[PDB]
Amino acid sequence: LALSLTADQMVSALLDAEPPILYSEYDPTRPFSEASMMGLLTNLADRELVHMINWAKRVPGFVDLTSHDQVHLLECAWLEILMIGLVWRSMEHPGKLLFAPNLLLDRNQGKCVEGMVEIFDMLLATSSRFRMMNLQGEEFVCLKSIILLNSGVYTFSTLKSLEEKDHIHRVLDKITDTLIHLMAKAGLTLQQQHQRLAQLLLILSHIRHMSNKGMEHLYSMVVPSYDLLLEMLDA
Amino acid sequence: LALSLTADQMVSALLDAEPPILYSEYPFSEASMMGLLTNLADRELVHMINWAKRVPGFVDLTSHDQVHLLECAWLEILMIGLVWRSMEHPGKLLFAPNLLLDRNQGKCVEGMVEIFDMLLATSSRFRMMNLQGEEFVCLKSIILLNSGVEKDHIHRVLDKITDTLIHLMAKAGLTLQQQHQRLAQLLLILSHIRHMSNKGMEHLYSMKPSYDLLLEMLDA
Ligand SMILES: Oc1ccc2c(c1)O[C@H](c1ccc(OCCN3CC(CF)C3)cc1)C1=C2CCOc2cc(O)ccc21
Ligand SMILES: Oc1ccc2c(c1)O[C@H](c1ccc(OCCN3CC(CF)C3)cc1)C1=C2CCOc2cc(O)ccc21
Repeated sequence: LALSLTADQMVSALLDAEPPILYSEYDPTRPFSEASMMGLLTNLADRELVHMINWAKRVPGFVDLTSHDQVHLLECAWLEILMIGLVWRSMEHPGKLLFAPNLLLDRNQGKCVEGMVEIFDMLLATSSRFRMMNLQGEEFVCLKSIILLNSGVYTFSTLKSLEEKDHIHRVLDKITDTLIHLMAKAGLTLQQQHQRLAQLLLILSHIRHMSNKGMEHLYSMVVPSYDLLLEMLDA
Repeated sequence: LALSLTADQMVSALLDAEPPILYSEYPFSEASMMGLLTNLADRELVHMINWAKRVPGFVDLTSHDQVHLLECAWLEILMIGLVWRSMEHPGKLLFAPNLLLDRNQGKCVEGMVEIFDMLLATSSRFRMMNLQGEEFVCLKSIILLNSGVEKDHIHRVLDKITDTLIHLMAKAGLTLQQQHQRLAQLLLILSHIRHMSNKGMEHLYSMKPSYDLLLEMLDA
């Protein structure tokens, strides 16, 4: 039962599910070329993908879905989930993106790739906004799980798929309750609780925009197949 | 003035700024569907600039900031308006009252059948939620101010529209649990709306607004 958990239990599951922080390929030729930077970043994302699937299976409600729909959700969300992880890692490094512990890149180093400096500016801006809002890890892991579930749910049809959508909205309602509980426990007024909830959820639309602009720039210079995701889930 | 508004003043202001539903101009099946939709889009744009000026707090921003917000939000604003008025026509998109299209007519343009399916799903989602017209106008204003984001003024105004949405839900008679849940349900659709807008721009660069263009329109 996924919809049985209390708000306090839900936070433990999400924090226990959290994937590890990984390193980039140790000691590349620095400084980077456009080819070598895209090599290291690609190397990192593909290794992070494996821990995202293991994370995804531990997110309450996800394993209850069919395998086909689990792939669909991850196929829509995987870049947004990498991006918010980056933005979260970066928080306490103003003007810098912490891709890995050994790969802290400032704004000016995005220039190497060309077109990329646009994407860096957007990722940095999101991290500034999180620093402005004083985003907490309990709130952060809740927003990641909302991205995983929400960002592919609209494209689903029979009585099976109707229940599958309804189930997802029920878990999304559960994660909303869990976000508000944390804000109430922290001692914000109801007016502030609602105001903060809205501000957090409106940042997910900017993350989607960053994801799309990111996908376009990646095709400008591969993207994860249905078979790779299914293989990683069952095995 | 904008920061001092009550929920009813905000809603009534947004309902009275609401632009009109226009028509496509075409008469046999001579058609050319893309130019027909572009003719519509361009005429709708002109009403959007005047709708934007009547949104509380927007006029208090510098005309540099007003152009940046509309440059980012124009296509989402057209889409939510299309999706809102398609609500009572499952399977069809009501571009104009004389231009109601089904998903087979979406295949008339190469690539757009993908975009059609997302727009019908958004409409399908609005129907399943019983999205109300007071909530609809609030969400358009949110899209205008959010997609681009002096900066703290914008966030102060967005906090008022959150207060407004919650007031309408409480007025409607929702429990506190249902209020904050329904708020989240509406604001998470904006993420899907943004995604559709990004897909639409890419699709339009296969077929077919500048910084100058929007600034020129805003002054008059
Ligand atoms: O031009 C770029 C635009 C955006 C990015 C970027 C480059 O660098 C990486 C990247 C991402 C995906 C990718 O995927 C390539 C396709 N792989 C192959 C398939 C698995 F086999 C998925 C290759 C490289 C990257 C971003 C966005 C910022 O957020 C990140 C956060 C992370 O934690 C890790 C990486 C990124
Ligand atoms: O491939 C397409 C992808 C998306 C659309 C579409 C075609 O049809 C029109 C469209 C939009 C803009 C455009 O452009 C207007 C002109 N350009 C030049 C610049 C100055 F105005 C903008 C030309 C055509 C359209 C959509 C999205 C669905 O929502 C709509 C709602 C409306 O109320 C009106 C139009 C649309």
